[PDB]
Amino acid sequence: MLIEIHMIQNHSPANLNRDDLGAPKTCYFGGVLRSRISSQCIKRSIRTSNDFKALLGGVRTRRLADLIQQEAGETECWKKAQEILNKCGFKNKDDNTKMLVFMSKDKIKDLARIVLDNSLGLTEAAQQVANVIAQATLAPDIALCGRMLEPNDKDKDKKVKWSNTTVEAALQVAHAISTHIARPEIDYFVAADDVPGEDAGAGHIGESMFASACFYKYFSIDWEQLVKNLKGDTNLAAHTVGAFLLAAAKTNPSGKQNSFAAHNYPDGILVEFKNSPISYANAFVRPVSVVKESDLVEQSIGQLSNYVNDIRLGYYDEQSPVIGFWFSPNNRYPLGYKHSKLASRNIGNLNELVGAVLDYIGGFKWEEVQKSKAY
Amino acid sequence: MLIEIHMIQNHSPANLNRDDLGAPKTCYFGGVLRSRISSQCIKRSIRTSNDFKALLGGVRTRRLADLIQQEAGETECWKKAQEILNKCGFKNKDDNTKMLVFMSKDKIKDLARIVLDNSLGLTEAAQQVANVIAQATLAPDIALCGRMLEPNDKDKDKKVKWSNTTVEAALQVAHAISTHIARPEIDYFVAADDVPGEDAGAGHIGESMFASACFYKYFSIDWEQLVKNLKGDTNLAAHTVGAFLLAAAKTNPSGKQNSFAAHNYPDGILVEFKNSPISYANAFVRPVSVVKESDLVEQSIGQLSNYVNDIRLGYYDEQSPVIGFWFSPNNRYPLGYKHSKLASRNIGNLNELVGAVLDYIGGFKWEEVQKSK
Amino acid sequence: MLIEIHMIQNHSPANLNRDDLGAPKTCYFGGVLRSRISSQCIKRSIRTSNDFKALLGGVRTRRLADLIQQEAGETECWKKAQEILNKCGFKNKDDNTKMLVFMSKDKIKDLARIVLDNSLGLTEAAQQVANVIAQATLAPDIALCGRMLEPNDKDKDKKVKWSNTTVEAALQVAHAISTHIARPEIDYFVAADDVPGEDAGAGHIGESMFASACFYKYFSIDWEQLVKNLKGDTNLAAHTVGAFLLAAAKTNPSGKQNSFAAHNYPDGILVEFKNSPISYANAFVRPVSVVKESDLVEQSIGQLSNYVNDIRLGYYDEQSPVIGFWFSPNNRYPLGYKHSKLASRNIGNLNELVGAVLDYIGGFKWEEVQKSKA
Repeated sequence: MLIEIHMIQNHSPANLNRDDLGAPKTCYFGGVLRSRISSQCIKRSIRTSNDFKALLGGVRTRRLADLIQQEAGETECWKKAQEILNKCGFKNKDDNTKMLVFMSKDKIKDLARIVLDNSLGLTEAAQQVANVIAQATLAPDIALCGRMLEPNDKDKDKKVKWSNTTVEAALQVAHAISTHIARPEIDYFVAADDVPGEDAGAGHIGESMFASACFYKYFSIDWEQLVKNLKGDTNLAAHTVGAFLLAAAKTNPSGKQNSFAAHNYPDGILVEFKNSPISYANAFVRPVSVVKESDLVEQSIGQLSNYVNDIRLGYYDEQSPVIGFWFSPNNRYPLGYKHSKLASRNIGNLNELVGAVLDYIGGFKWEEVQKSKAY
Repeated sequence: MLIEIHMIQNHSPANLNRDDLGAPKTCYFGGVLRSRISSQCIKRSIRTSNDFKALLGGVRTRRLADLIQQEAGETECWKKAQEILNKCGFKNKDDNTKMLVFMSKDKIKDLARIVLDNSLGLTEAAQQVANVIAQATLAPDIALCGRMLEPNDKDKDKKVKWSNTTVEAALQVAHAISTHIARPEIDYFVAADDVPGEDAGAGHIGESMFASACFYKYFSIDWEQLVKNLKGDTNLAAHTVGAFLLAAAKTNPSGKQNSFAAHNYPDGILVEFKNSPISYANAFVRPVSVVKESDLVEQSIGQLSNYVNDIRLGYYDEQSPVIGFWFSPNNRYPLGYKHSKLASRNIGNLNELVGAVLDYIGGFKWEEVQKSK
Repeated sequence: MLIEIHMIQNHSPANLNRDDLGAPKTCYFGGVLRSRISSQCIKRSIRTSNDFKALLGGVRTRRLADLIQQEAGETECWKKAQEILNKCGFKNKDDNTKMLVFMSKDKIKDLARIVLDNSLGLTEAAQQVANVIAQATLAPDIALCGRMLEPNDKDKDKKVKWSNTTVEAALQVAHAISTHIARPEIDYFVAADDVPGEDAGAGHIGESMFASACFYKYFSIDWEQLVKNLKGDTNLAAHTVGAFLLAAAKTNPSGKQNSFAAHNYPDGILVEFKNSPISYANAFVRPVSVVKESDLVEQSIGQLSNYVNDIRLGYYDEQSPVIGFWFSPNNRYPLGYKHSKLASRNIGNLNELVGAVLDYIGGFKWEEVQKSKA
């Protein structure tokens, strides 16, 4: 079973993502220039969100020695921990490791205990550290995003063997493309010096780039793989799915948001359950041209509805029907009026939609999955 | 909890913001052109306003040497202060330090004056100046707009180390976007020679471009972040929030106002407190078209009311009810013609709105927070 | 502090302002078309007015050489003056100077003396002219409308220095916007040749444009900034404020007034003082529609009064009260007709209005301010 989240959301003039030169990210979809928000940016925004705070635990750092020292307390051993990691296969540059390590935060205590003892030697300590690190995949974010870890074989102890360090990713996120011709705008700014002086000019002259676009975002969650990655913790998987839905609905990339407060909520969310992943990005091969008698978001939702109906009637007509839930805020933008039956339900509340998804998944109340907390 | 201010404001034909070409700033929202005011323009108008004057601590200058020069001694500006600033990592070019330095106005300034004037030897005054600059952080405007500063490492000596200079901004300001399609108009002007000492000419002929629009404004002040940035001074943070709320309404951008006076106060302000920021800019993804039986402001407020009601009943109804206050001048424009009590209170005065906002902040009255600074 | 002037004027069918194509100026306010009179036209109408002639101590010119020659006398200093200006930072590549020097003061005799002084070098004479451009520091129109010139860098070698020239004007004038939907109309006219011919007779075919509108104007004078720009002299500032009020009350643009005489006077003037500028243009976001039992002027004034009441009751601060004077000819349109008095006092004649403004602003009177002849 796959959980497919299709989102149509319009943003205020902003620069959520940019490259080295500072311009908003762009893509060429359908032969025309579009506005792009990278999947990594949406993944980080969802991961570092209030709705996903409880299901954290995965830390991706090159400064593992600092964490080991902080957990161990006032016992020094930072240099010896760094050397243990060095023998394990993580060379340092100056003070941090040369490569990032993804690991559960609950095993920092195990690493600190393993480092702190004096009975263990150096090869044994490195082997134990590697064993602990490779087995720390219980965090929900590690389950969703995955992990790969290739230690430096050349700069590693000969008598240190690594177990399997990769975890399958249960979440697939596509780059957020725009539904129309994305035109960029240049903002001419100036920095003013408060001190009058004698120049009577400006502190700095520069060029800022921003763009506003209606974005189509696609998410895919593998329920069986998410359950397997958590070792059968079905309740934790349901909590992860619900909090992921709430986050993806309720948080935005934090890029230049102090000057571009683009905090717009999605105008329509389609949640569909199927055994194969289907992306409705081809609904917007034609860039949406705004007409006077309609609205850009309404036109995008109508095109999406037409493509969804075409896909349902031409690809998913079997003995197994596809059940999908359509969410709009207070049913502001429904699906196409020509069908009015594409979605199984038309929910007007985000919490109700989350509850419906959880109930359909395996039968799950939001309260009884939020109730799993440590205190 | 976040203090967010939504404003509907209609402006007279004016040029509040323009680019290097002189054209009023614009943007494409909803696929259609919109008149735009940059966020930094509103931020500086608030920062350089009379309601924010009591909390204006901070320079953001490239002439720190001139500020330190203000002592009686006049043999420490051109050589001494310039050398110490260069050794701190601030390159010099034409009696200015190239890049801006945001820093507290009075106290860290006279500390840097004391550091620069004799004693403590040489090659170490750069350390003291860097330490005082990187640690000030105590300013309502720095607490709101943030600070971010990396000195150039090529000129600075390797014996000087810089602490954390960046601070996290507690204020988010969105660009003001028109609720309708932009209508940029060209004004044709001439400049007339007073004395006819030659043939019957005119003088200078030019091009003036202006526009009139109804703007939707968005603000967001993080209360916990603002308190943290001010070293836990809750009274100073409350004063900052109240003064910002007053300024966002009572001051306008200071562009071509000598010829385009657009001193129109907003006809609708919506202040709601919430733990997550939501911007009601999608209320105007469909541009507002004026009908004969209404005006632009009322239609914009009605669309905003519809979007706000949709957000409230479509994103959270139980648990937190999202306390929100709606303000119009003498209740001139109600938030929609539907059933009332959509907002917690309807306030017809800006001072009572500030009082209610500060009361919800934790009960600090507007009278006694002015003594914080 | 700030002196705010709001007036409502109904104009007879005319073309007071026009663009390069001949059409009357228009603006899109509130989503609907409006008739517009540009702020610079109002500023010149006030500046070049009979009432504002005792303070016309300013001249904006490019032919400063002609003024220097006239002041000097029969002595020929035109070529020398143009050379001095060219090395001062006013280039001249043809028979026309491309810069509007707005010194405008009475200190042109000083410049003439510099040019005719046959004892100093041309570079230092240019420096003396340059550093006497800046210190005009006089004339009320400089204070109301400032300067910005900063010569050129393609000339004016670095051996010649310059001082600050900006004035930071103390007057803000808004564009006059109609309180209703603009109604642009077309006039059909011909040349009407004198001598008869065999045919009917038609000299030339053309189209003329005009409109009639009720205009709301906005003025704002910063008292402290106006005094600072004049380096004290509160009497001169009071005279300037009074003359500006009188001129704005009785002056109109001279655009096409020979054939479209529209010398109408305001139906009501609201003079109100506070510390921050307030514009009542949003009173007319909804255009004024014609009602059978009413007229355009009275409906416009009623809408203005409603918006002013809403603003006063919506932005009231106890420590800084906002008061104001309402004037209408012999109280033709009462502001507070029903039950209350929105304005502090209703004034029937303009002279007592200007007297109230003067004796509130500094306690001055309209009589003894005229003695400041120079």
